[PDB]
Amino acid sequence: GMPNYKLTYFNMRGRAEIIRYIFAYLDIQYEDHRIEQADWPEIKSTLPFGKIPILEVDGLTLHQSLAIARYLTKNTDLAGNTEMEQCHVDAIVDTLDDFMSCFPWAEKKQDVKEQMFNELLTYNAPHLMQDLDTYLGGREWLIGNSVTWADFYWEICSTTLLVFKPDLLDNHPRLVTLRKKVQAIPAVANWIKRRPQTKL
Amino acid sequence: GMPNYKLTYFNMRGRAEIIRYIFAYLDIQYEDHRIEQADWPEIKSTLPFGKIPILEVDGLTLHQSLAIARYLTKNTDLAGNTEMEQCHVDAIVDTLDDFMSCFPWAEKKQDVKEQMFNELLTYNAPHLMQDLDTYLGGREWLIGNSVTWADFYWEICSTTLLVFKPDLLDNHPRLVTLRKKVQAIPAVANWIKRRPQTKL
Ligand SMILES: CC(C)(O)[C@H]1CC[C@H](NC(=O)c2ccc3nc(-c4ccccc4)cn3c2)CC1
Ligand SMILES: CC(C)(O)[C@H]1CC[C@H](NC(=O)c2ccc3nc(-c4ccccc4)cn3c2)CC1
Ligand SMILES: N[C@@H](CCC(=O)N[C@@H](CS)C(=O)NCC(=O)O)C(=O)O
Ligand SMILES: N[C@@H](CCC(=O)N[C@@H](CS)C(=O)NCC(=O)O)C(=O)O
Ligand SMILES: [Cl-]
Ligand SMILES: [Mg+2]
Ligand SMILES: [Mg+2]
Ligand code: NA
Ligand code: NA
Ligand code: NA
Repeated sequence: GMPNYKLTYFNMRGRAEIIRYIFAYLDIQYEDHRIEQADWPEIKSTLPFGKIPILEVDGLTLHQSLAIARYLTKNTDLAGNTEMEQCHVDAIVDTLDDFMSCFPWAEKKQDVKEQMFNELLTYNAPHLMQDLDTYLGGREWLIGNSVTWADFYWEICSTTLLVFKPDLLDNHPRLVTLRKKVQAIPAVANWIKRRPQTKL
Repeated sequence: GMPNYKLTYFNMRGRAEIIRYIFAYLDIQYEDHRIEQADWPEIKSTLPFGKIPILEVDGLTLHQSLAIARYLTKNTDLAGNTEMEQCHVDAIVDTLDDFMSCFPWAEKKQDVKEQMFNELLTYNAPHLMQDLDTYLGGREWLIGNSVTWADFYWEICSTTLLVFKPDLLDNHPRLVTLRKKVQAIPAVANWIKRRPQTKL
């Protein structure tokens, strides 16, 4: 039968949400294991590397959110439809992840953390939004003729950015339309209704 | 027909080197276009997301070094020998890239830059080296029974780290052995002999 899938991450959307969307879209059953921050050192001690999310697939522990997402979407409708499309999917996702990963999520000094979030959102985020809008143009989805997991990743990253900067897309209605289209995909809409509500 | 490839990056190994290794290994002819930092301000607006490397292929523009590397290795013996091993390849590459991407390559204040390079090399690089070494164990390659582009990426990243900290691997003979194996692969050895000599 199907594998036993167990996703481990914090009780946040964060870096695990892309995998959660993929499982929902593919209608694949999984255990959505959410740990408290206090229990990270114990979990970490059991892993080959030093980060979450990780995905157990039967007896195998996978790591790296995008490596996992790519694996789960291979040979599904969420992959790019062609080899080149798969390159473009990968590139857009890495561009989004690169930007999200610039935020000092783990900075313990709160004043330093807030200053850097504000700088990134005020002076850098608009340039990424403009690059993404130009890249999308008048097309329905970011890559090819149908939805890919890059579209999911756009909606996920932008949801978190909008928490901190609600007017991020005021000048980019086409990027708003794309978010709404992802959110209206039935399996995604259903997951959004039912998922734990967390800030991040 | 023979493909028309043009790689654009700075005159450094940097983030383009993985692509250069793959082109060498696959016997692919390409234009290795190297810009100087003084060319950057005028090239930036031509780039899809404001970053290099980019790769032009038969009139199309690709970006994101690892997206490009993955695209070039699909259907080659560098990709990973099973779908699950391709996931492992991808995860190792992202773990390496995540670490290299922590370094403040573009920091202006040189004292701030040096402090952070030293901190990362002292208190974070040892954990990565230990985790990689334990993952490799007694195996010949990082993933599977033959070389993959993750092994290439290990050698590339560690070569640069060793510029700053020559002693970094003195306690990890198995990781040194793996570097030397990559460096002796005929295509790689010959590329190393002929490539432009740059610090980074
Ligand atoms: C246990 C510990 C070491 O103290 C951890 C330190 C990191 C922290 N982590 C965050 O607080 C966080 C929250 C939200 C979030 N979202 C992204 C994101 C989203 C989409 C794409 C890429 C990245 C990264 N994030 C990190 C969680 C605790
Ligand atoms: C002109 C400008 C906008 O100011 C640029 C800002 C970035 C800087 N960039 C570096 O100076 C640099 C040097 C070496 C290097 N090596 C990696 C590396 C290597 C292996 C794997 C992943 C990353 C990244 N690097 C960046 C070059 C100038
Ligand atoms: N590129 C990795 C990044 C993973 C990552 O940074 N995870 C953070 C949680 S948001 C983590 O595990 N931090 C714990 C630590 O650094 O000890 C991925 O997407 O999986
Ligand atoms: N993850 C991207 C990162 C690309 C990147 O940041 N490249 C640097 C050159 S080392 C760049 O374009 N910097 C331009 C800038 O800092 O404004 C990739 O691997 O292609
Ligand atoms: Cl040769
Ligand atoms: Mg598809
Ligand atoms: Mg990355
Ligand atoms: Na990154
Ligand atoms: Na474009
Ligand atoms: Na909506």
